[PDB]
Amino acid sequence: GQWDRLVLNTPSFPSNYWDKFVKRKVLDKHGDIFGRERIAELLGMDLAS
Amino acid sequence: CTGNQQSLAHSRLWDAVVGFLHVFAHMMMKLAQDSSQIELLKELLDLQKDMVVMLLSLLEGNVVNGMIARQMVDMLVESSSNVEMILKFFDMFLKLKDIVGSEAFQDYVTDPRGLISKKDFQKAMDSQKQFTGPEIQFLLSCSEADENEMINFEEFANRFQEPARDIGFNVAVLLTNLSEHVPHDPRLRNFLELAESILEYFRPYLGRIEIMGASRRIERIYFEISETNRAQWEMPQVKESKRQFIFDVVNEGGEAEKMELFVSFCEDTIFEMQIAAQISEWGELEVQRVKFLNYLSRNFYTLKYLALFLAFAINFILLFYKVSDSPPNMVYYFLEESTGYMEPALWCLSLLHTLVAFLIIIGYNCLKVPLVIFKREKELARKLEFDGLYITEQPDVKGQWDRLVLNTPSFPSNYWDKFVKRKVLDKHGDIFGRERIAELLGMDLASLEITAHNERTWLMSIDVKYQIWKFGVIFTDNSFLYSGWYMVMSLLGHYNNFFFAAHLLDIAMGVKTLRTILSSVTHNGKQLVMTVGLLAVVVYLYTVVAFNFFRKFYNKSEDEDEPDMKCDDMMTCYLFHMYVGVRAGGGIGDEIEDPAGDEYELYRVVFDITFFFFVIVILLAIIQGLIIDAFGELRDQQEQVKEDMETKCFICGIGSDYFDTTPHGFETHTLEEHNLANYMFFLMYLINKDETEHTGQESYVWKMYQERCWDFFPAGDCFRKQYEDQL
Amino acid sequence: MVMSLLGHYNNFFFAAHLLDIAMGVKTLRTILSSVTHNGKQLVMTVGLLAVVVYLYTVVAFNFFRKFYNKSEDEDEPDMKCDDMMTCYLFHMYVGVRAGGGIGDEIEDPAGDEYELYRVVFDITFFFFVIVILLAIIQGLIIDAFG
Amino acid sequence: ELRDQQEQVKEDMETKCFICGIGSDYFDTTPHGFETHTLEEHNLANYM
Ligand SMILES: CNC(=O)c1cc(C#N)cc(C)c1NC(=O)c1cc(Cn2nnc(C(F)(F)F)n2)nn1-c1ncccc1Cl
Ligand SMILES: CNC(=O)c1cc(C#N)cc(C)c1NC(=O)c1cc(Cn2nnc(C(F)(F)F)n2)nn1-c1ncccc1Cl
Ligand SMILES: Nc1ncnc2c1ncn2[C@@H]1O[C@H](COP(=O)(O)OP(=O)(O)OP(=O)(O)O)[C@@H](O)[C@H]1O
Ligand SMILES: Nc1ncnc2c1ncn2[C@@H]1O[C@H](COP(=O)(O)OP(=O)(O)OP(=O)(O)O)[C@@H](O)[C@H]1O
Ligand SMILES: Cn1c(=O)c2c(ncn2C)n(C)c1=O
Ligand SMILES: [Ca+2]
Ligand SMILES: [Zn+2]
Ligand SMILES: [Zn+2]
Repeated sequence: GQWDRLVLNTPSFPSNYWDKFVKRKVLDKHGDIFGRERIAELLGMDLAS
Repeated sequence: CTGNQQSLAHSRLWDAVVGFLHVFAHMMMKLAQDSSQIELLKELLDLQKDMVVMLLSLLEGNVVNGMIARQMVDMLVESSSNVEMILKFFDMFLKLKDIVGSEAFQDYVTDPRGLISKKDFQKAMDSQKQFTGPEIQFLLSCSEADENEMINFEEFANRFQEPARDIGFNVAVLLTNLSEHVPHDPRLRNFLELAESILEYFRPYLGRIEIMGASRRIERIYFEISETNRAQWEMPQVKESKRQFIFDVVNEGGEAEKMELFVSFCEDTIFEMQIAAQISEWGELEVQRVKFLNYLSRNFYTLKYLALFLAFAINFILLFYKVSDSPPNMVYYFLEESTGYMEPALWCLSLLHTLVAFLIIIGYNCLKVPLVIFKREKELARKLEFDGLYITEQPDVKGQWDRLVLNTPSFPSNYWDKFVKRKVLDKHGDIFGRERIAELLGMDLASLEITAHNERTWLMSIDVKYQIWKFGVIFTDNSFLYSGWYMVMSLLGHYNNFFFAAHLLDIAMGVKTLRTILSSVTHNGKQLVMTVGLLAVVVYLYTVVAFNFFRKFYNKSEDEDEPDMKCDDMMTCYLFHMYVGVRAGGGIGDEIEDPAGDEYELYRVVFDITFFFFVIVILLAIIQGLIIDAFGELRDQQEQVKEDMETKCFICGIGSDYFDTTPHGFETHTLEEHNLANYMFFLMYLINKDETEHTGQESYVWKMYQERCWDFFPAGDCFRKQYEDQL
Repeated sequence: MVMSLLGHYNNFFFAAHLLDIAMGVKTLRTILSSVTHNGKQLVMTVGLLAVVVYLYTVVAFNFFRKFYNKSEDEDEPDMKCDDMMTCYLFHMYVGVRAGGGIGDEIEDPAGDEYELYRVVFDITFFFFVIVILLAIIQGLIIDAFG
Repeated sequence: ELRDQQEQVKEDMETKCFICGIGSDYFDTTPHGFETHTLEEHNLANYM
């Protein structure tokens, strides 16, 4: 897990996977319990707004 | 008793309860709006705690689908709109503590005093999307204004939590009892999701259990588990006893004592949890002695690594002694290639290990001795005052040495029962002379001291024979004897520094596999001593054939005159044969002479080849065989246990089969229904009540425990059968 | 790949590319996996087997030392139990490997001096190191394979 | 093997009736069931 922290902010993280919307999945699922500006900075979603 | 529970099921008692349900949902939500109203509201919660326990005791002796259960649920839905208002009050005042624990609102306050602003904390609850619009003004009205900038979220969290603690657990019991009792009620399915937060805050503190009493029916029994009972259960010093207790019960213990050992193990755990709670963090003196023994016991398992790494360190340095004819008779000096203070380093390392071994010997005497002495004294007291060990029959070296404890006044003084003297006296003082058995027990003022309690520094005290008896029984513990050998050789290590080489063997005595090899050498080696006894007889019958006949052959004549003989004195030749015979690979022939001189040759050649086959290729293999196979079995028994515990209930008598015809069936049967741990916990609850608060089953299991009959354990079912179908 | 390029430094390092034979053909991999899997539980046996030879090498250093000698000829009297760091070694170079335990590589306890004790020192070596321990080890491997 | 046959017997006699044809199963669904079946009902000694 500790080595895989560096992949949470590349834009081509799921790029060798069939699902590409897993960023919006956990954002729209957990963006209300925490600050959705924080978890977007955890994921690096550019132009999230 | 059904005859009351039928009459209560036919009055207007529900219509009494419905009126109590309507006054409860409205009194709180009015009384929650002041600080000067809180004295009254604690009384109200304790009232409805006592109301729902009447509902629970009404719902005992309950069948899975019975009309008492069905009259319970529609009365809850005839009283819907208020019972969610009490449910939402529990639901809102529980997430309030979990929300305020988040840092998003500690960032929303900028006051260093902590006095969070009201509208600031209003938008804080508006930021999270779990509460509602009317909730925050209900919470703002619940808050103190204090110039509209101070709600003090810390005290506001726990103010309405501790008085609401037991009742919020208790209402979750009744909801989860009925939902587990009757299936297919969507109103209950509406209820359970409406009260989800009070379930998960009160699922870890809850415990379930299933006993079978009251004319062949198993039923779910429920209870409270404290934070304190679960805190000192998940300790490794408790857990190490549990892993051993798993082993020696399912391996060599039969199905009969497996409950009797279990409650003994359960009785074993309460003592050591008590003694771990005892040590939990001129005049004077007491303070120093207490603080010292606490720190020593606290280390113990961490202290022992220091002893081992010191024995490695001194021994590695000690692997440099050299002998010379002339000192720089013969002297044993040290090499010291670098660090010419390396001999002073060894000298310091020796002291430190002997003190550390002393600090282990003393710490063992406050995390062992009370457990083994309690275990003997309880076993003796129960097995006496029940079977009559020392009054009806007579003995065993465990019994013969324990005769000296029958007359100390502080015999049960490291046990919870202290009235076991009056127990067996009032039970057996009529069959024999009660003046005699009192003299057997030494009850001073047996005619006088009983009625006085009715109507109304030499080692600190002055103890004697009970300490001598304690010192004998602790000296008899195999693990104390080992640690005493380790201490003994440490001080003997100051006579000659090389004796610290014996402290190296501790490596074999701890690390599992190693202990398995030595236990293999010992266990089957008791049956092996007859093989090496037979192997002596063999070499011996060989050493006579030679003494008599072939002797000219057996000779080590170095040169002419020098003709060392071997088969002249037998006492030697048997020896010779055992010094070169058994060890040579080529049996014996190798160490003698070619049967060139036909004289007997054929016979001589038969004498060797027979040696071979027998001693070197057969016997000397059987021996290896024994050891290897012993090791193998050892490894196999360890295996077994594992499988077994992963293929049976350990509480009821059904494997992972009936409980397997369903997704993660077994687990659910273990982690919720039958958790050996549960059957334990249950007991400290039982133990810590008052006997006047025990329910029906709670007094029923207690009074069967207090005479040690064990028929309340299920042994054949688990609702999955008694009710199998209907569910 | 690494050893292939290292094979251009000295052509003999292509001898290490032969071991690929063991790494593919089922049975072979089973033997090496047996040496590795139970061999994690085995390192404590050879850790125990070190402690054994070591407790033997002190009994000698102190007492029987006159016996341990390889004096080729008169003056030439190579000694073995003078410097311990060596004798533990000696014992591990001829002791564990000789079939006849240790006695084979020293001298007859002719001089009764301690003899009985000397004879007990060897026969105990035998049983322990050569006939018990050195078999347990084999045992581990064989059973793992099994 | 020798050592294993000696084992066997033991188990067997501690897992069957030796008189009727039922192991410690039907006679196991009850506290100390087997024993009672042996020491009172089916005691080889009795049949003697
Ligand atoms: C023998 N048992 C004993 O209780 C014992 C009694 C006395 C006395 N008086 C003194 C010591 C040193 C004891 N020994 C251990 O206490 C012990 C030994 C090992 C195995 N050993 N082999 N290899 C390895 C290692 F090198 F890898 F560390 N360790 N573990 N172990 C261990 N267990 C739990 C906690 C801490 C330890 Cl240190
Ligand atoms: C080790 N595993 C590897 O993947 C491997 C990795 C690298 C790299 N970089 C290089 C090589 C050569 C590798 N080796 C094999 O690839 C291989 C070895 C064997 C067993 N070996 N033993 N005896 C026999 C024989 F002599 F009878 F042929 N073969 N089979 N085998 C095999 N398997 C499937 C397809 C083809 C083969 Cl050649
Ligand atoms: N009533 C039971 N039925 C079946 N198996 C059980 C039962 N109780 C305990 N076990 C088994 O024994 C274990 C319980 O304690 P154990 O120490 O053996 O392992 P663990 O609980 O899973 O891990 P740990 O206790 O170290 O966190 C379970 O993992 C489970 O495999
Ligand atoms: N009908 C039976 N069913 C099951 N087991 C039996 C039966 N009869 C005898 N046994 C077993 O064999 C034993 C009977 O005699 P055995 O000599 O083998 O041991 P023991 O009777 O318990 O001890 P001892 O006879 O020496 O006092 C019982 O212990 C019991 O284990
Ligand atoms: C007070 N007390 C008991 O009452 C008890 C017990 N074990 C069983 N019981 C009943 N222990 C350890 C105990 O301390
Ligand atoms: Ca009562
Ligand atoms: Zn079960
Ligand atoms: Zn039968």
